[PDB]
Amino acid sequence: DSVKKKRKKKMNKHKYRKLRKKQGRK
Amino acid sequence: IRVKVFSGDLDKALTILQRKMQSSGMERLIKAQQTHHIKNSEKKVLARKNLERKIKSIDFARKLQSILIKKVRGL
Amino acid sequence: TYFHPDNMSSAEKMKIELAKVREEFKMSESDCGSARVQVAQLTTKIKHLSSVLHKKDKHSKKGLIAMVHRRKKLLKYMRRTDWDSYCLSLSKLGLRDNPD
Amino acid sequence: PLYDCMLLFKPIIRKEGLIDLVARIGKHVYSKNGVLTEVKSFGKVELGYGIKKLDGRHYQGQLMQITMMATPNINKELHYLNKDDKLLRWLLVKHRDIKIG
Amino acid sequence: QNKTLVAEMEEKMLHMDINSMIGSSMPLGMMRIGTIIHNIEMNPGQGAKLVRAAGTNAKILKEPASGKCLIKLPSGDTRWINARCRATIGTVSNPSHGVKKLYKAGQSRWLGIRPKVRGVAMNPCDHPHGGGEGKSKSSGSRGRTSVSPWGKPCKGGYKSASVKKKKKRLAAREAKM
RNA sequence: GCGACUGUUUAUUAAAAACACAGGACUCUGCUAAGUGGUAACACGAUGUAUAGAGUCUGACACCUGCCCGGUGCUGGAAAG
RNA sequence: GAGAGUGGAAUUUCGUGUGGAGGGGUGAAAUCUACGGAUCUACGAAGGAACGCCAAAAGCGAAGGCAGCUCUCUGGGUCUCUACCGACGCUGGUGUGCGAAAGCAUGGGGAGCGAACGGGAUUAGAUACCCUGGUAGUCCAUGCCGUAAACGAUGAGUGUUCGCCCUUGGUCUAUUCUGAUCUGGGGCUCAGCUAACGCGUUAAACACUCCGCCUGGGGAGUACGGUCGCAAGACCAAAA
Ligand SMILES: [K+]
Ligand SMILES: [K+]
Ligand SMILES: [K+]
Ligand SMILES: [K+]
Ligand SMILES: [K+]
Ligand SMILES: [K+]
Ligand SMILES: [K+]
Ligand SMILES: [K+]
Ligand SMILES: [K+]
Ligand SMILES: [K+]
Ligand SMILES: [K+]
Ligand SMILES: [K+]
Ligand SMILES: [K+]
Ligand SMILES: [K+]
Ligand SMILES: [K+]
Ligand SMILES: [K+]
Ligand SMILES: [Mg+2]
Ligand SMILES: [Mg+2]
Ligand SMILES: [Mg+2]
Ligand SMILES: [Mg+2]
Ligand SMILES: [Mg+2]
Ligand SMILES: [Mg+2]
Ligand SMILES: [Mg+2]
Ligand SMILES: [Mg+2]
Ligand SMILES: [Mg+2]
Ligand SMILES: [Mg+2]
Ligand SMILES: [Mg+2]
Ligand SMILES: [Mg+2]
Ligand SMILES: [Mg+2]
Ligand SMILES: [Mg+2]
Ligand SMILES: [Mg+2]
Ligand SMILES: [Mg+2]
Ligand SMILES: [Mg+2]
Ligand SMILES: [Mg+2]
Ligand SMILES: [Mg+2]
Ligand SMILES: [Mg+2]
Ligand SMILES: [Mg+2]
Ligand SMILES: [Mg+2]
Ligand SMILES: [Mg+2]
Ligand SMILES: [Mg+2]
Ligand SMILES: [Mg+2]
Ligand SMILES: [Mg+2]
Ligand SMILES: [Mg+2]
Repeated sequence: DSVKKKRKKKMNKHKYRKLRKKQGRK
Repeated sequence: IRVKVFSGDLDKALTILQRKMQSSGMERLIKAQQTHHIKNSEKKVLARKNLERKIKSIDFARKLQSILIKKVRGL
Repeated sequence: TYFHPDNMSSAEKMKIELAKVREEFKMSESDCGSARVQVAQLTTKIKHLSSVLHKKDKHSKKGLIAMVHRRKKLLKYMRRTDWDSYCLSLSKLGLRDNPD
Repeated sequence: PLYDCMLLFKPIIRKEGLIDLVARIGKHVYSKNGVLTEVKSFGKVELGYGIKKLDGRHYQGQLMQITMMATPNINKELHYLNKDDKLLRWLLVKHRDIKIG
Repeated sequence: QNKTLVAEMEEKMLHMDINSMIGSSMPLGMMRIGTIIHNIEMNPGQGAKLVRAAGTNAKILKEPASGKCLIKLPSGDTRWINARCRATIGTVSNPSHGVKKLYKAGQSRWLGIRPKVRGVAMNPCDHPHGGGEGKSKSSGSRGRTSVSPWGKPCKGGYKSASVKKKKKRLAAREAKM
């Protein structure tokens, strides 16, 4: 798995961590 | 490391002090002193690169020594 | 006074005690490696280590657990091969019978 | 086990203080069922740096060695030498098969 | 019976020093630097006063100089104490006393503690914090700090000028020592 | 919805969401302690000693508690004036 | 590996002499700090953390990992034997344990460093990169968590396969300087293998045993559910 393919997972994980800290904090 | 000056000769004493700096290994340790923190993960990479340049220098010295020794012997 | 056991380290005392245990359990006179001899020596080592080892010392506890599992394997060998020595070891060392 | 007790005294300590400390450690070894095989003096030694104490800084010292056959617990039981004012340093090592001259 | 006991510790004493005679008392000038102590006298022969509560201890910082020793108290203050004053080696017992916690109001009443009413819950005739309709701290943007029932502040490092004068005198006398 | 809970309260129109509470935090106190009452002596604190005493606010527990010291207070500071 | 002791260098802070104008920092500056006397220089004190040289393709450990020195207790490994024993072995679903760092809980500690944050700059802007302060944290004790590019991106084991150069730790033979045989660790290579790069007796070769895992990309390591966790979250893990 190259860095270019790792970047797609990186962005999916960042957006999910953001959504989980915004939604599940409430 | 302290060096006496004999007969007011500063350059001779400075040459002696430089030689004792170099041959005691203290100059190598002073040059290796760092100004920032280096992680162990970066020390590993630096050691790998230093070993690679040592391998290349040893190979080059071996080729020059083989050429010079084979030429000087008169064959 | 020089040869008193108070002047001996714990490792030397373990060596003397294990030689005594091995003398107690041997099948032949030069026997030092039969299964019941190994079981008795392992039982003595296991009992010493379960008392002297510190809780934070995980690296030695892994070796103690290895001694436990080795003793299980040797007892399993003796239960199917030499039933008399199996009963001898379980009675004299106070071990349970776990054929399961 | 067999041990070497190294004792580096302060250079100002007299003969009687050296004898008093060596005899106190010796009576401590006897009370724990031990044998003293050897006691020797290396005289006055020069130190590699200046050992700094509450008295000041010392560049000399008197070196003693007691060889004992004693209990394994004796290095722990000798920790009162860490609070001893006649001493610069002390060290207990397992006895080695080396000629010290 | 008793001679065996006084002889058993004589073979203990010659391989032992101050830092493990736990429970024993001697003057501070007979002790060493860094000795952990408690039950310190203020005046010689009067009795122990200073380090007494459960788990507490003090530490000797300096040797007797001009007949006095420097000691670090449990509060973090340092004081020069007369070298002839006595102290006990070690720490005070029951060190887990400060972490035990109650679970109900009745346990406080068993100790003899009666309930405490907040000043803001009272009337102006009762407390300086009393008064107001609804919940109110009875001051505002041009009031003062939180105060006692007797009007003295109890925040921001306040202390009375008498206390400041006495502590400054003590500090100035101890600076020359 | 409010209060965590058992309790307490306007004797004689209000029993509650109010008070208290266990828990939390801040400030002061080196012992002739601070603090409180008294002109004072003195007493309480306490035959206690910072794991203790006092004052204040908050109020089980769980997760948390962001910015501001300009203002009112409290507080530290070598000098000059 | 765990426990108990102990050492010095350097950084920071503080003190005392001497001394007087800056220091610090940048691409350039400024904040900061300094005439209440700094930086600098000598001596001293306190404290925490990490252990220079040795020193590295070395060593040890199942892996994660492990560096000053002494002692205690302790796990594993190697060699030799005309010693014992007699197939007692390998792998391993479900399970159990160990498991960087960050994080969490309680109590300590806090030099240096430093998420957050304050200020000084740069810039069109600069929620950054640079500078200056700096909290949590980093350290200790006891518990929790259970994840990493946890990588040799190479599961564990067994048998076999031309050599050369080094090296760790032994043993034997030596014939004065080396050979032999085990043991791990490296470099190169005949073959053979490979999509290619390359691997090559520590295989990615010639064969085999047992386990785990894959079946176009995206959606997605997401949704749902269960279990575990104080939380943070973790594991198993789809479909349209
Ligand atoms: K990624
Ligand atoms: K109250
Ligand atoms: K009010
Ligand atoms: K009234
Ligand atoms: K009110
Ligand atoms: K009202
Ligand atoms: K609530
Ligand atoms: K009611
Ligand atoms: K009420
Ligand atoms: K303000
Ligand atoms: K203000
Ligand atoms: K190894
Ligand atoms: K091993
Ligand atoms: K080795
Ligand atoms: K190659
Ligand atoms: K092989
Ligand atoms: Mg892949
Ligand atoms: Mg009211
Ligand atoms: Mg009023
Ligand atoms: Mg209102
Ligand atoms: Mg409504
Ligand atoms: Mg209620
Ligand atoms: Mg009821
Ligand atoms: Mg009720
Ligand atoms: Mg009524
Ligand atoms: Mg009514
Ligand atoms: Mg309370
Ligand atoms: Mg009283
Ligand atoms: Mg309230
Ligand atoms: Mg707030
Ligand atoms: Mg961590
Ligand atoms: Mg903490
Ligand atoms: Mg900014
Ligand atoms: Mg910065
Ligand atoms: Mg900083
Ligand atoms: Mg994973
Ligand atoms: Mg790794
Ligand atoms: Mg060899
Ligand atoms: Mg090899
Ligand atoms: Mg392949
Ligand atoms: Mg497997
Ligand atoms: Mg995940
Ligand atoms: Mg779920």
